[PDB]
Amino acid sequence: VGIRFCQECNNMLYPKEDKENRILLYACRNCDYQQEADNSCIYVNKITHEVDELTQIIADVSQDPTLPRTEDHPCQKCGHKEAVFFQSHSARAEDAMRLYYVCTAPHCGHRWTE
Amino acid sequence: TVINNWLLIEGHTIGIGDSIADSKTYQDIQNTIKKAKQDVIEVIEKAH
Ligand SMILES: [Zn+2]
Ligand SMILES: [Zn+2]
Repeated sequence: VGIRFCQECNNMLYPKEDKENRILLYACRNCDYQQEADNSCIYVNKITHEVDELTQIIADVSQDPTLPRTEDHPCQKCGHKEAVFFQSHSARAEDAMRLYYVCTAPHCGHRWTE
Repeated sequence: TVINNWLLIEGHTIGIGDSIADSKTYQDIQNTIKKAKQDVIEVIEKAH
């Protein structure tokens, strides 16, 4: 799901239905080029945003010297004691105080939440 | 008039001794501030 682009002209594909046949396809209007679709979903909308931020937050924040860091919570894979923690940044959730943790070592990009 | 002219005898003032309290009162205040900060720390840890 998300955008796919036509090969002939590098423009947006958008969907059309094969009227005689009942199969959906993607057709770029700027040309004749077509694709019977793999994405049986055309539009999805995550209204409640229950999603955890682990993909948005990233390992390099471990290098921030103004962030707090504790030895209490160990990393899962390596178990290095030092792990920097910080709050959420999602504006819109049923909760607003949970802590996101990142492993502090230069060679262990690993992350968790409590 | 009469009460100003009487106040001429007793006088009134303010000073440092009016603002310094007892050492036990200071200890009580410090203890209260300590438990209060500890309680706020406990609340923060509960939210965490
Ligand atoms: Zn095209
Ligand atoms: Zn780790």
